[PDB]
Amino acid sequence: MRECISIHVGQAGVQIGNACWELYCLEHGIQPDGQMPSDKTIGGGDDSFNTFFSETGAGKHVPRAVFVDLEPTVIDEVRTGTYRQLFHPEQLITGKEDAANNYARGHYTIGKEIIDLVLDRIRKLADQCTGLQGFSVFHSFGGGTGSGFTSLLMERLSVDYGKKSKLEFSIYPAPQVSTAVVEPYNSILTTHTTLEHSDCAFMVDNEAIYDICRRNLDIERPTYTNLNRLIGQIVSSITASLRFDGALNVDLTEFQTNLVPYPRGHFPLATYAPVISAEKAYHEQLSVAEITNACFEPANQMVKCDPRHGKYMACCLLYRGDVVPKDVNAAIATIKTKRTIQFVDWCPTGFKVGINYEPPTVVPGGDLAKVQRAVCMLSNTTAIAEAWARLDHKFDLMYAKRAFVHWYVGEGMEEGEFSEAREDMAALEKDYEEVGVDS
Amino acid sequence: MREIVHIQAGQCGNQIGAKFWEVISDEHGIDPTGSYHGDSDLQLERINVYYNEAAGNKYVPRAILVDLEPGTMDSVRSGPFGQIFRPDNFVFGQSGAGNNWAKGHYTEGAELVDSVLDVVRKESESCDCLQGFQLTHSLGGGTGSGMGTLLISKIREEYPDRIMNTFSVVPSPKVSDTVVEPYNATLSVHQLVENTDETYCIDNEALYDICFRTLKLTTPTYGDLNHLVSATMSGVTTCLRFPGQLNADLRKLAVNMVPFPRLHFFMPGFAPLTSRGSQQYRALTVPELTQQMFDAKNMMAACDPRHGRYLTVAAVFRGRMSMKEVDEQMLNVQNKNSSYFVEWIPNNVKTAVCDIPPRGLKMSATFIGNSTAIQELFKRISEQFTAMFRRKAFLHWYTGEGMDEMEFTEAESNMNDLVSEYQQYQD
Amino acid sequence: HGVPYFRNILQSETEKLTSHCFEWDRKLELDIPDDAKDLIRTAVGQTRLLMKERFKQFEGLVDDCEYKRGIKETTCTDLDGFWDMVSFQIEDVIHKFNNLIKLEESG
Repeated sequence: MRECISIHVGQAGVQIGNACWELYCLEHGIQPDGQMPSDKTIGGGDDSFNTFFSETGAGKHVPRAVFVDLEPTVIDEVRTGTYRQLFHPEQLITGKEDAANNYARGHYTIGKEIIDLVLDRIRKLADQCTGLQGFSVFHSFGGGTGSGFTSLLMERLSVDYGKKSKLEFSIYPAPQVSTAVVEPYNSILTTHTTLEHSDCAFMVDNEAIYDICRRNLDIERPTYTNLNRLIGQIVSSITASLRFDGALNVDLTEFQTNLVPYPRGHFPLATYAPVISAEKAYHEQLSVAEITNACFEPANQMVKCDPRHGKYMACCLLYRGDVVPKDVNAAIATIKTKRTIQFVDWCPTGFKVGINYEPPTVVPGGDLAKVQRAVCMLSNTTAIAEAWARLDHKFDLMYAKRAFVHWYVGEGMEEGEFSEAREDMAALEKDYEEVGVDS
Repeated sequence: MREIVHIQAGQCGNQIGAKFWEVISDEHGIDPTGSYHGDSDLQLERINVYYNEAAGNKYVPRAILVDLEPGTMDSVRSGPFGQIFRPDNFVFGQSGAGNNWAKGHYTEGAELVDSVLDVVRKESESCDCLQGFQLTHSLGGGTGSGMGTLLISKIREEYPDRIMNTFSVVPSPKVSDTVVEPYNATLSVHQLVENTDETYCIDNEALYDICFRTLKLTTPTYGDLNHLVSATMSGVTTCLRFPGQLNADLRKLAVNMVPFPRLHFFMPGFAPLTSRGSQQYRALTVPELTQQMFDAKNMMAACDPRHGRYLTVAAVFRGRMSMKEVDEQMLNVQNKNSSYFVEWIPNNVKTAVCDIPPRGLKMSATFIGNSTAIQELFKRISEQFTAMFRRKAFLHWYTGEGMDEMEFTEAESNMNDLVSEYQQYQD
Repeated sequence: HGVPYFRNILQSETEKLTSHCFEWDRKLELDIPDDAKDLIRTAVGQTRLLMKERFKQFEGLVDDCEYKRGIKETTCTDLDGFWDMVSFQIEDVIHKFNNLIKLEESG
């Protein structure tokens, strides 16, 4: 038992948090009432679910989640949701108005009005935990709250509990469903202000998720519901190594131990496979070799990048369902022999396989088909720098003519910090291409 | 929860606001007495943004009838939806500015704006969280212009953090009288360069144009103009008064549209606009709506969008459409008309979808766009106002009211600066 | 300048604009394309709007300058400036007439 409370900030962060908590309850057999049925004690008495959930005096299980947002409506839906009795009112913190997709508003103007209350609640939750490894943060880059307040919380946690592994999840913007025009601005702002303080970030590519759930899921116009559904699915796929007894990524420090050998290289690639639509749920289940080849294919990758153009740094394989290890080695050898997998010389780190035998569940009535064997591959490659190349030119196209900066300047932060953030991102891409070249 | 205080000034402004309140009340299923006789709660989701309920389902609009002439509220309150407004919001002067900016802003403006601000504070203290103010006024009248300018100035002084958008009804030389109106219009726009965070330009040239040749009416009357501009703001505020994926409130809108502190003027757009002697009994398809909306024949600003480049634009669609073809037609428009969009602000095109269409049309689509083509109205204002300056046309009517020519000089300087800035951003 | 100059140019402008109006409505009888019909209609309607609204009020101002009747006094230079602001719109409308002619000669 090693507790890990989670902080959910921003509109998109709260939505994906709702989704992943619903799916956690589904897999763990926890009804919305929160009680623990005798027949639903999934885990064989293991407290690996007690890592995320806290049992009250009446046997009710309460998750260690801190739903934070500056707008009341998104958390009003949580209050009116079917899991209303699952979360205590103290766990959810509401603001009087959102940051309006403005980083300075979510960081400097209105963030400080509730940062103290959020920290008090977090400390209250942490004092009851004796094996607190760290914090998992869910937030959206485009959101003014989801970037500004996320950075403020990250800095506060680092200055307070800097020895804890602060894993993070982020939502990459996408032009089709872009919330605002100023998404590159606050994206780079939070990336600069959180690069040192964060531990390991799992960016979620809204373009990529939209593409995969448009193509494979047989939906022509996916709304937010399906997007956050799939994001919750992949988040739970990642965290299954923590929620159950396993062989790889058992603790939160292991993530940074395996995927972040050095700072600023903490943006590993995530991939989930197979994904099949509910309308075609009766298709043949893909074998281990097929699903491995699928997750190595860019079609099922969930961040828009080309790993073949890049250089792998470190790869780890997570397995859910009945998966034969010998078949795993066969698939790995096949992929290595056919697909040109390149590794840096100075880091001889290989491929790590951790198999969890619990099959993955799906939301009731959702578009995702039940699958008996699924594979989630986490790898770090310099190809992810293509995302930063998407962001930096999008930023420069407006910064050269200095657009939309009057809001940020008037909200109490100096203009020079924009140039500082751009210089930091230039240094980051320099390190990326240096690792890519020096190998 | 993000309630907006709506303020209407001037005779035309008050008429416009009353008609707009009536149409949106009809859209929300509100009777003249304030009770809700609709069918769905989707209109009730964000109904509190503009309305308040007091123990009887009587949704009183958060509207303020302000005008230095008491007869304007007497005429408005006699309408079908004129009595639904809160009686305390009726503030009227006893002297009248007489279509004068100096009297309507300096002396007679203050003696009424003190009470108006008292009313505004009374509404805001009862409002949990207020995001902005809505202003409708006619720049031709010297009363409403001065009142509104004073409102914006002292509101920014009191609430620098509270955003504000306004519906500026730009008059016309061919619509209204032309004696001292250019001076008042110049002063008004000079105030709006810095006082307002957002501004919608409504131009009477294109207004009469659309009301006459597209609506096929021999002699346009102010009632039809009122109806068209009210439908325009219905479409524009569809984003605020209804929920949507974009979730655009006032500050979200300003951030996603205004790229620079001084470039806060938008040109509205409405579709379809059919004459009431040939109105189609069918519904326009997506390509037809697209080619009608982006044409110059659907903008309430008398500006040629082909002359300039679209800085940031958004399109709000109401009705039952398959949005796949909507996104398709928008991307074909972006590819085809790339010369009319500035390339240095990526993703400056926006699409919003709504399910409740306006009455009389099952399908509708409204457009708001920030373009550099609006510099030409500043140019024409300059052509009028400099020609009246070089001869000091009736300047002694403003000197004797405590207003000097230094303010007009600062106004012309700011106008020239805005024209130059728009031209330099064209490239 | 003088006031009979104002009256003379006023009647000249009204006469030419109305002559344009008659030729436009006379040519509208043929099945010219709907876009051209709309443009011609807008032009003639804008001309008539300037007729009833601009020109009647402006001749009211000529009466103001002549009889010294009304709210306050007015001089001839104000009338000159007024003719300039009418003049940009008249140049505009004759330009629109020119483009209508160009469209007509093209079809």
